[PDB]
Amino acid sequence: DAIAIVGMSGRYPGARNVREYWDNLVHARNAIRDIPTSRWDVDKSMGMLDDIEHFDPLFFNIPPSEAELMDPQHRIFLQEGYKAFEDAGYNARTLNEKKCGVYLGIMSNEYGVMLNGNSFAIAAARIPYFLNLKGPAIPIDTACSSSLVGTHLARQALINKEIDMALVGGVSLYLTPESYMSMCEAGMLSPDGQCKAFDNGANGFVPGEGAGALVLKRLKDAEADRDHIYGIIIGSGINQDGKTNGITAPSAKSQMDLERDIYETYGIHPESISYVEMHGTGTKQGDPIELEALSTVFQEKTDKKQFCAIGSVKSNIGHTSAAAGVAGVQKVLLCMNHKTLVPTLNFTTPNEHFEFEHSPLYVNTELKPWETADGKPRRACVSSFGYSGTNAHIVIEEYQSALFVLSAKKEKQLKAYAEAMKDFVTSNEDIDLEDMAYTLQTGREAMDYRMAFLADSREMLIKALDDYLAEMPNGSIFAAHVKTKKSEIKLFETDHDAKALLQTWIEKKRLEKVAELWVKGLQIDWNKLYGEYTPRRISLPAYPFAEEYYWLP
Amino acid sequence: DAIAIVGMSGRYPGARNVREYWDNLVHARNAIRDIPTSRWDVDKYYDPCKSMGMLDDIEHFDPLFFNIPPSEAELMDPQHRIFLQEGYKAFEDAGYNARTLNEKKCGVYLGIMSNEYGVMLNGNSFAIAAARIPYFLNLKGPAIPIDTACSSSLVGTHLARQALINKEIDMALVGGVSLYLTPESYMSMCEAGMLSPDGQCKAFDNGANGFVPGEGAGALVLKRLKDAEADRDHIYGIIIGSGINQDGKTNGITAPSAKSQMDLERDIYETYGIHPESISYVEMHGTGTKQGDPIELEALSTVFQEKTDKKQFCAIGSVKSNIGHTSAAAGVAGVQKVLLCMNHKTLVPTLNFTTPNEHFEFEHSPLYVNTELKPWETADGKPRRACVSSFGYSGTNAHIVIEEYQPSALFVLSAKKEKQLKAYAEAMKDFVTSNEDIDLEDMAYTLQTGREAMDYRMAFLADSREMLIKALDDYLAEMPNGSIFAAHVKTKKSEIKLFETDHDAKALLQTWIEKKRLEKVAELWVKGLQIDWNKLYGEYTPRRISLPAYPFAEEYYWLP
Repeated sequence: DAIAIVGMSGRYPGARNVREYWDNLVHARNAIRDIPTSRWDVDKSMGMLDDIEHFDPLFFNIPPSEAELMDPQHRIFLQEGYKAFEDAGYNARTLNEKKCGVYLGIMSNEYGVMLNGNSFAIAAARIPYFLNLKGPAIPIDTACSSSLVGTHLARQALINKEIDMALVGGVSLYLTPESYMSMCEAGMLSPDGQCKAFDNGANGFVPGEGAGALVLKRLKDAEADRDHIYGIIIGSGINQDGKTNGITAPSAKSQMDLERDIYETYGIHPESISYVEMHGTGTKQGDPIELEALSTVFQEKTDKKQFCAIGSVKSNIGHTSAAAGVAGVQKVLLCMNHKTLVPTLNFTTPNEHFEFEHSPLYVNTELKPWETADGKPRRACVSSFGYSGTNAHIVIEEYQSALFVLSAKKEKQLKAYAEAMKDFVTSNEDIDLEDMAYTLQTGREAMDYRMAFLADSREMLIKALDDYLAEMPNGSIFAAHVKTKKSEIKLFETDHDAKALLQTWIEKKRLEKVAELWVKGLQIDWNKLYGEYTPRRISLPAYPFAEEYYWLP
Repeated sequence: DAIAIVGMSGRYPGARNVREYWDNLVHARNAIRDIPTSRWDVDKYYDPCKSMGMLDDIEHFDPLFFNIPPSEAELMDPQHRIFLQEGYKAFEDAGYNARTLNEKKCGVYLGIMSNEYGVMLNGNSFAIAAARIPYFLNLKGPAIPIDTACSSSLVGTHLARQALINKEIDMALVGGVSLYLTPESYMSMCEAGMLSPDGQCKAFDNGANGFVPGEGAGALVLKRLKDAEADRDHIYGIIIGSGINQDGKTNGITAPSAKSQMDLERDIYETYGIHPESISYVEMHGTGTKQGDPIELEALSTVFQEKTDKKQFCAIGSVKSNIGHTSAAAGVAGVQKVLLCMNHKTLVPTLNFTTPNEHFEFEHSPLYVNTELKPWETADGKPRRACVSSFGYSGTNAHIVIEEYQPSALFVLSAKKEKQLKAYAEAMKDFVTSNEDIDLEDMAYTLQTGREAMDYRMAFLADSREMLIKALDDYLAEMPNGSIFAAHVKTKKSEIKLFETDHDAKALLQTWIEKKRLEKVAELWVKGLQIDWNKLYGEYTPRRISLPAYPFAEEYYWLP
């Protein structure tokens, strides 16, 4: 049937994460910059990631020596990948031995070249190795479409019950000038440094850097396991251009067959589709072909006009390549979650080679509410098309006193988390405090350095985090390093009347005591904290990895 | 349901093709050589592997055939170029040509794990490697390159299986390709303690050192069994079950996991109702590796033992003993071995085996090493079955189960250049020479309907293997006074316009065709006339068969 997306993480130009991403999208920010010479001398535009050299090897039991040898593409994805699980509320313990498939979009070995265990195959495998997953682990280079092709394959394997969970994602970095030479020599890029999407000034695209992940499961299982659900995937498909005028030329016929075959197969009526995140690289001849192809397929089922919005996040962040599909799928899910459409940039004059007026589609350039008729759930398409000629298209449909614990592998980070949660609670005025504390309990691995506290208000919660921060609270915050406190807890770990006493406090909602013990290292069955009403797992910020610098040895 | 394999092509160390492969396998030949310095100076780096299973002439390509500018060919990874060739030929093996293939939902799944050649340079993505063939023949299935390292070609096989079953594609081309062009690659593997100092994959042996690198390129055409019987293709075997998974956390990323192997193998049989007793051979991963071998063995053995007390009934073997570790191409070379054994009802030796691995006791096992050329016997009327295993150093494993499948003429040839047409003729001669029992109708039917009619043609009649061979000889020596027809199509447009346009002429041809006047049809065909070969057959139509495929120009391309 359908495929629930139950977790996400992302890192794009000018977004450290999915949140910042969505803030930027709403404020129609353009993240393209000039290429500094820290990267390379231009003696010129790129959507860039900051601090690409940064990694927390120790967290992943990697020797810092080996980290210099790792493609940063591997390292960054390893991080976002991990965090995506944490977003969904999953941790290593829960993930151990899962039939979780990993499908990793990736199309460059630049860093391995500059070297004068870096296979794609290994890149994919890092995460299963780390968290002991058992689904297949596969890297997809279909160039531009890589992350959406992986999404399709993940969809198929879930449906066909070969796996029970999937992690899909993509990652692209542009580390060497050689890569741009390749693309400039082949007349692909814009001299303006812009993906002028749908515009009649469409020059070419501007390279983007990126890394993104999605956790996927079968919708049945997701509702059952009470995960939170960003959206669902109701149809996907892939195919080829075939013989086109040059290997990297697109094929309108392939786009139409693809799009048509999908809707037909999955009983989707183009009228139901209100937005479409286009491939839309801002490319001279590409743009109008994509447009016409889609428009036409829509027109085969419906006379209705100007009802489907269109947009491309490449206008915002450039061409994020292997990561393109996943960044687009994320855009859409976020628009859905906020019932809000947002601007596609760089559009003044419609492409001359397509007349919009009589089209089912319209460019949407305004921040506005995403309205739906009836009680009919929103639906949108994401497209991605490779310069190799392998295309992918999917259709998403919208879905429909507490005890706060944190931990980390090092004290420095535990603070950083704390700072993360504070900024998160600060910025989210309406948080369900039970939900949050439930997530921190059951949806995060209990690491060696801990802290905990009680609160029954957003206010009291924040002033707990503040207190912890410069450590000056009235007094009601517990904090321990687990390895110094083994003997303060052996009792509860072994004596059967002690075990029974704890289960009495837990059972008697005596949280100050439970919090004491938990920080010291005691394993707490968090379920005994809840009788009739159990809360829900939610999206919270994920592990704030050490920002340690690794590059060539 | 099941998945028919309907075409194959292959190029491995000491086999220019699938036929040579099978000759070697039967004569238990070892193709490992010392690495000459045409490749690279082993002496310059050697210190305590100087062995490699190699392909010859890796620099050779026929760009013009694929409408590629010879300039661009120097820029192509030879891995791309070789696969592009074997890939094409695999289609031709099955009896398919461009015309027939145009616009097919045909998926391509290409195993590939190295960009060595792109590194020495300074349109060489994996993504493009895969895409070459769909671009060339206008296929519309997705085109996807798989790097799961060792297991790449078998993983692609699984994904192709799934897409066919799920009716997302109607045909699939799976394959793999590995070359070892630089010493840097061996340094990587030697430094990580992977290779044998002996230059051998001593498979299952207690002297198991490590593996020896292999080079290779292989393809399989796959379709849904229903469609294959319907379209009357020839069928090497069928795939009745496949699966993939991960090691997970093992002692080091590249260590294997017996638990993953067992779950994989067990889950497959369980899902597809396969009883280990039914399995008479298993082409193992069997890289000849110190700790890998016994784990693989135990894992399989155990799973077999969970369903059956029976003993010494399953043969095992690894073609890496014969040809080395062909890497991305490993799975496809193994699948091909098996299909050939099936076709000949013949098992063959796995090499380099004197003493069983100490860490596994065979005696009480369902399995046995088979070292002898012998008949592959089956009980009842029960079709043979075998497994192929492949396990990546990345940790993504794949395992499939194949089951055996139980079911005056006018000879035309053409090519894009005269030189090659002759080569083709030499190929067919050697093929007919070597196959005493060929059905001559089948063959001529295949040449008619299963090969694209290219610009340089020749044709002739024959009703005997003898007369057929003499024809080819005559054509080759240039002598018949004769029988044979032969034309370059572009010089002969006006000799045929008549039959192309006048409706009573068209009708006259259809009178000769219809009246089995073959000398006349052959005349016209060589000159360029399009002949509806079906009108040649009334009640009884012949079958397409495996014949040799296009003998590509052997033109040399390397760094510019």
